[PDB]
Amino acid sequence: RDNIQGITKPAIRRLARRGGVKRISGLIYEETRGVLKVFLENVIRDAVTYTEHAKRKTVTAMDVVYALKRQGR
Amino acid sequence: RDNIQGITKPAIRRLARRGGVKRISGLIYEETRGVLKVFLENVIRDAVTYTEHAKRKTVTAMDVVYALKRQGR
Amino acid sequence: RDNIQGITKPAIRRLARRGGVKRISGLIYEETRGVLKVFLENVIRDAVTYTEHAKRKTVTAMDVVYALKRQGR
Amino acid sequence: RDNIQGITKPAIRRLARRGGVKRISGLIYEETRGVLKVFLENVIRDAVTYTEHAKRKTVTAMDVVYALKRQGR
Amino acid sequence: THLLIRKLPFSRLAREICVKFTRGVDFNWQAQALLALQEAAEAFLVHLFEDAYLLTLHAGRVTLFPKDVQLARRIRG
Amino acid sequence: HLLIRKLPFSRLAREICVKFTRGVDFNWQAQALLALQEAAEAFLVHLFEDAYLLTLHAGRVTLFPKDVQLARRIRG
Amino acid sequence: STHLLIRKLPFSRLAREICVKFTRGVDFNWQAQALLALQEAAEAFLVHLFEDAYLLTLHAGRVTLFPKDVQLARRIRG
Amino acid sequence: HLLIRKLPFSRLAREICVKFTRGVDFNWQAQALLALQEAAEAFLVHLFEDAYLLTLHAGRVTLFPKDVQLARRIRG
DNA sequence: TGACACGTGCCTGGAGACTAGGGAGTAATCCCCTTGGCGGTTAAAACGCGGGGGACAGCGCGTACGTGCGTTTAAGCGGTGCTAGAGCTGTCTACGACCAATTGAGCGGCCTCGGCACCGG
DNA sequence: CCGGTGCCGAGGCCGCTCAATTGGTCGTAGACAGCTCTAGCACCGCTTAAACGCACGTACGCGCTGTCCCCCGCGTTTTAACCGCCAAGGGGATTACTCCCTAGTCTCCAGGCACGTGTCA
Repeated sequence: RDNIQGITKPAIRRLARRGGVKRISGLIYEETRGVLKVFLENVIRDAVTYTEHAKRKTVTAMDVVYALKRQGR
Repeated sequence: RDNIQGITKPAIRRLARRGGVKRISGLIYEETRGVLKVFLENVIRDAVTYTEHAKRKTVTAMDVVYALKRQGR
Repeated sequence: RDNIQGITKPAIRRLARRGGVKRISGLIYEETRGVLKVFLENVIRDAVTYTEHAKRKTVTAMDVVYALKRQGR
Repeated sequence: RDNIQGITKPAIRRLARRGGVKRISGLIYEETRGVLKVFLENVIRDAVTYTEHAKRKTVTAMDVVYALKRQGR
Repeated sequence: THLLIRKLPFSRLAREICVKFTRGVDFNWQAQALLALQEAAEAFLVHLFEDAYLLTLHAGRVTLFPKDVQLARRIRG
Repeated sequence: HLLIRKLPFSRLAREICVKFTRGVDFNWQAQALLALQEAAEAFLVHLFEDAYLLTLHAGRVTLFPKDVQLARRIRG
Repeated sequence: STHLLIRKLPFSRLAREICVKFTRGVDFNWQAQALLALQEAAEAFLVHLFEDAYLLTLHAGRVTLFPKDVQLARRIRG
Repeated sequence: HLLIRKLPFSRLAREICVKFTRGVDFNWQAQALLALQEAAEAFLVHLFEDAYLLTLHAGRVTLFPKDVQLARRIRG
């Protein structure tokens, strides 16, 4: 398997249910996976940069909070 | 006076000379000031965020280096 | 007349033409006027705060620039 | 025939039409072909490196995606 | 790149809103200030129309509606 | 209350961290992984909600990928 | 706007040739989906480059794209 | 050796920092201000040489604001 | 060992190349006013000595605090085959609602002047 | 302790596009059906969250040290703002031109398929 494929179809369906959507096209799963990967890439890049700034080898919750703040609104 | 005008016209002219330009329109100075302000805003925002991550009250050279890395190429 | 009505239908049509739209519903004009008013309200509020902060009776171009920065991205 | 010449003039013209250009100089086709070749070289080099890293003999879609990611923005 | 809204009506409206926010106290508006404000309002309306027309072409329709602007605003935030 | 399974998302996050750190694998705190997963969940849920606002607008009940793409284009 | 503008077989041939050039005689199996993705990306890059080069051509008085209008765009972009 | 004066750029950087810190101003290490000024001047010089590449190709000799704007658009 | 890519063969419409027509954007030039570049000057903000004061970054160390792992399990969860039905999409239609165009004209923009409001050197 | 800059209101001219009315038409919401695809039921595998120990890398807080930030004076200093003359050129208009836009036709081929063959973790 590919590691991106571990986020299975029923997980995306459940997220979509929480988003209030009633019906789901077959291709959306693949597209959603790409979108999610992009988001994660950006956030994780910022988090890791913060980690390097802190002269640490462990990404902390604060690293993630700062990455999210500087990435999304 | 306003603080952006302290970056005087001859300074922008000298920067332009280093850029190899022989003649300079009167409006370029104003436009350049706006551009520079935008750049500084972005860099300083990132630097200050890094400073807050380090739980410091003094912006260090490393804060600026990280801001520059994450902002420009 | 009302002062908001001075922004006539052909002006909104021309702005829409610059936006690339080929056909325009009759109600859009009214909605657009409301939207514009909201935008102006917000920007002008910030501008006036900046003016009052400087304790002056003149809204300068820099006041507007700061309002725009603090309002839209 | 040369293999680069299989990308015919009307194909480059169609790409240019999609790029919004109305008129096309005769030499652009040759120059464009060179540019495209350079791009392909870089992307394919990265893709093949990924393929060798994956200990595979078949270039996969993921190899190309990774090459594109590491090559263009 | 010229203004498509005539300068005097927009100046009237801007001064009206400044009057509302200042309880009627008149803060004088510099010419460059009103010019920049009108530039920004114009650009904002043009971008909102390009977004509402993206909505319209997504719906298959050719004409904007009072719905495509409300939805462009709701999605933009 | 995590919708995505914890360990697959952990695997993916560590893969991307190895991507960006150029070989060095950072120790990921459990708090960091949960915060990142909750943020990704919330982002995907909001994107689905906006895409369904688009699809209902276009006279449909099934959201296609093209409207997730349009929502992403509008949001900026 | 989405449909591929370049014929698939000649572009796949060129991709295979450039692949051979780098490994110096090793023929890799090229998955058809990889060809489609590479062609999509190549066409998108070309279209964007023509867009920027036409932005440069609009700057000057001319309306027709030239070689230098693309060379300068490539130099400025990176 | 920098073209822009040290103190005007220092004051401007401090103002822009106050903008983003809700009025509290952090002490700026002089080396940090020097590095920031070096970076700003190098960015401005590169933007100017790109804009002159643009204006030389437009048949002109004098730099214009639209030249810088188009250079910024093409770069990114 | 089983799923996936490479070379032959047809053909049929789908597309590549040519030249007939041409005109319109591309190339070279003149000058007119605009508007940068340079000569003089002085002072007003810049910039290194120099005392001085110290808030705070940087480094060292202890401690427990959270990471990764060996191993289970089982049980909620995922992959899947089949199914009934609900929506997507292709198509007909017709009628309310838009776009172009001209005409009286009503408010904007330039021109100018009287009056005051006001932070300020 | 008064002053130059700028807005508000008014008198008044052009000008040019604003509103309305006409016609033309169009395109889109409703209706209708084939398709398709998909949410769910039911089976069987599966693999993951938590629990035991288990060792252990190291994050963080506390303390000590220096150390450069902030401050001002201050002598110097040197170059920015301003003004005026000199002259380089942006560009609008003018004239020539040449080569790339349509495009119908002769000719090459993309690929849909049908098949056979070799290949790799």
